[PDB]
Amino acid sequence: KYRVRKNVLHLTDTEKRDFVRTVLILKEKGIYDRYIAWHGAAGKFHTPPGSDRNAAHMSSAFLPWHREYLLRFERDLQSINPEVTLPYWEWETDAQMQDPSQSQIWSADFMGGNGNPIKDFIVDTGPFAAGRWTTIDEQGNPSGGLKRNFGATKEAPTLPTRDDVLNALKITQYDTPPWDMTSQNSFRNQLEGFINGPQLHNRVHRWVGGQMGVVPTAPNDPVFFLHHANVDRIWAVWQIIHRNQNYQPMKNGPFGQNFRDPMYPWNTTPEDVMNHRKLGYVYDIEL
Amino acid sequence: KYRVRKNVLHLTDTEKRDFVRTVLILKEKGIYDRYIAWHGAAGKFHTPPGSDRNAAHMSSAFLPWHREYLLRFERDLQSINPEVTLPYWEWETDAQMQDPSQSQIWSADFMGGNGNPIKDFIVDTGPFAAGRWTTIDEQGNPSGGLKRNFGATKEAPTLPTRDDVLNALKITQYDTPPWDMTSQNSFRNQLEGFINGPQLHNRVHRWVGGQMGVVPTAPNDPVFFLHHANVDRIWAVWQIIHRNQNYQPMKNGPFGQNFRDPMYPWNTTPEDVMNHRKLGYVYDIEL
Ligand SMILES: O=C(c1ccc([N+](=O)[O-])cc1[N+](=O)[O-])N1CCN(Cc2ccc(F)cc2)CC1
Ligand SMILES: [Cu+2]
Ligand SMILES: [Cu+2]
Ligand SMILES: [Cu+2]
Ligand SMILES: [Cu+2]
Repeated sequence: KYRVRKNVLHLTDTEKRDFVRTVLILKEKGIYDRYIAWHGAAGKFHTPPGSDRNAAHMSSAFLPWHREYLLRFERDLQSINPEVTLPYWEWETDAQMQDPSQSQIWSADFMGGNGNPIKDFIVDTGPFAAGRWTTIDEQGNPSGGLKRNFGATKEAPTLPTRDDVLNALKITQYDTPPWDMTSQNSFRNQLEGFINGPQLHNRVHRWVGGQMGVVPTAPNDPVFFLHHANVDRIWAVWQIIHRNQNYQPMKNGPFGQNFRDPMYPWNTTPEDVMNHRKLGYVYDIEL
Repeated sequence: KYRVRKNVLHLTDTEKRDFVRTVLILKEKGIYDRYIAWHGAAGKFHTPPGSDRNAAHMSSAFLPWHREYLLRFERDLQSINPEVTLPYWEWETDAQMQDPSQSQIWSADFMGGNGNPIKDFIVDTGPFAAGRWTTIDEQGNPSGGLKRNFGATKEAPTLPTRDDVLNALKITQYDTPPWDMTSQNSFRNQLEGFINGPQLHNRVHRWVGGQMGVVPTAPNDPVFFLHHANVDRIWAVWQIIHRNQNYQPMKNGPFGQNFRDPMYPWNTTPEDVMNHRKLGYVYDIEL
């Protein structure tokens, strides 16, 4: 509750400079690659084997998994600089624009801009451009740099709207059986974006394009953490609103999806991260 | 120093039966799959990206990684049954036999025998035969059944001998630059088996064949843990003989390979597992 997580647009020049630097330091030390691998490993860990659910996606563990994912990442950031916290990308407001690519987040001093159509949509601006930022493929091998391609998809030509977020907050149940892609009246599945998908979370990924468009390689783009910090923020809001609601399933769900099951690749359970304030951080809007 | 890890041949019928049962329970609960996944994930985590080294193999972290791997596995076993400890397969003694496939470890009450050449070398004996034991492929997706094919390879027609083990114990340096499969005068690289390979560890894998012949799917066969318990024992013996020696490199090696680097996919460092007795276990021969 002492660490404040701010909106990217509400950041100071010095703050944006310290975050980027810290990320570059984590990358240089080899720590950043662990998060790309963790995410890719979880996406291939099905619960149970044979089903389309995995440890991190298309299931109830989606939200607590990524919350633990961000928590570990933020702790690594502060090991370098204790004053640095993980910002979030409030994409629902950027959607109000006719061209979200003009947002301050895509400036050369933070995340960098859109991909270059002359270089197969390779990002050539910002601190994460090809030449300063190395990317790895689905196999853990070097891939030749970051790619982006804003709204060039038919399924996701736009970013999710504030109404879309608000409509998701209307849901009462955290999740519903069979705890997967087809869960109805489920806040989790709604926020993830499979209900008339791609929506919300899934839509943001498809909108950015490049590595962000594919599960095993999405964390290659630093904006991935800013995006999921917003998803985590939206979840935290839901938990505040429906304070009487709790996680599901509590039991009788697939192993790795229940309230007290370890989340691969970790031993962390959804219960351990159910209360974000207990984790030692808070979002600016809560103040 | 209280948990004793015994030789498979020195196990009682009741012991061999309780170990198998505990493994089957871990499989049913979905915990076993986490170890297959952990092992596969580490094999694709290169240190650094681009090199042929990975977090668990072909590098200095090879021995401490698998020790942590076995340690975690053993603790999960005891969560089910506190009387169960991880046995080890003294294959160097089985090599003295005139038919290693007739060893008691391959009996129907423990691991089961060789595969069936009429069923594509599927294993049809023991508690881990097709129909009672499900396996997954390199992608984390379900496969047919456990397979074995003893010494049908030209590179590894035999099991490694005591002479090979002793010769490996003669090495003074734990590891040498460039810390990989080509490292010379290295105990790690020697025990792993890249020196005039396949030898020792690598040879055992290729000798067993089937899933054990391929790294990402090797843990599908329960004998994987018995095999690596012997490897951990040999290392423990080496550490006992060479008590003044330590891990290498201490620093300036690839990230994930140094003495105090976290070993993907965990936060555990080689130092955390450098002393097997401090971990709370001991091998029977140390008594
Ligand atoms: O575009 C989609 C989408 C849309 C529809 C379906 N579907 O119906 O199967 C499946 C997917 N998908 O890729 O999972 N997505 C965008 C990419 N994204 C990858 C991703 C998601 C969450 C992360 F933290 C990291 C990466 C995952 C979801
Ligand atoms: Cu994800
Ligand atoms: Cu995502
Ligand atoms: Cu291994
Ligand atoms: Cu091995």
